[PDB]
Amino acid sequence: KTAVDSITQKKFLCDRTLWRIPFSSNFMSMGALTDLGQNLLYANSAHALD
Amino acid sequence: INFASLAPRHGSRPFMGNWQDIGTSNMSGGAFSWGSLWKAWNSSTGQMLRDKLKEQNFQQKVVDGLASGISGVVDLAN
Amino acid sequence: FASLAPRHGSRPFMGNWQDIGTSNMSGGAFSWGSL
Amino acid sequence: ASQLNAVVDLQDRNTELSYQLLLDSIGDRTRYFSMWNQAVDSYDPDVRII
Amino acid sequence: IRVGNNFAMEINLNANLWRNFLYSNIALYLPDKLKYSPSNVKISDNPNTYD
Repeated sequence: KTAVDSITQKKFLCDRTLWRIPFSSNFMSMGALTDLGQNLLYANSAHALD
Repeated sequence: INFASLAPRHGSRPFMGNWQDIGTSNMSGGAFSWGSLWKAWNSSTGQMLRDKLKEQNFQQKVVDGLASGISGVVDLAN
Repeated sequence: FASLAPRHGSRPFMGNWQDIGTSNMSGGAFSWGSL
Repeated sequence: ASQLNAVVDLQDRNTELSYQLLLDSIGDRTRYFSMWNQAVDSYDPDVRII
Repeated sequence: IRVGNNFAMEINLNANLWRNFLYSNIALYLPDKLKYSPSNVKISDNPNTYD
């Protein structure tokens, strides 16, 4: 009945895991060799990543 | 040049496994079956022991080596 | 044929011919999957 | 019709044990079925193995 | 009014629980050769009885 005013904190834990960002068109796992991996621009050229 | 004689015989018929089974697995997109399904502050004793027994044993559906058990229905946990 | 089968389609639902079975403790098993 | 018995029970078989192993093989004894007293004997591992 | 701390007594809890559990569930099942016979109490001469 005499509770004091409050403020909420949210956090999450995820251990024993690796974040993944697949290099695929729709992020799905449509196979080992993703279509973007076979995309001709990435296949017949050079690029720089930042 | 026929290697059928090397295989176990299931009765007048060699036990030739499926040719479509040669391994392939990688980081993502490769999943295999048989998943990780699973001073007492609390004295209940009972369910506790029972639970420990459960913890040491197993159950699933593609465990179809041999037989499922009599009358039937086809179910999940594929 | 058989009309005594559950029909999940116009086509009947029938299992494999080879369905009749055995296991002896033996290890005369220790054999593989349904797949 | 004919008094010939159809059960020829030697004393070399151990039918109880065979049924126990068959029950283990087909199903999983960990579950309990009160109809046939299907309650496999077991021990607390922290008692057997200290 | 109490001067100084209050009177109190100490006991280890987890040790006591563990000791009870161990003593019962192991000691009461050792082979009878390690066990002995009590004093001033009648006991069955048959080793196979519950008594």
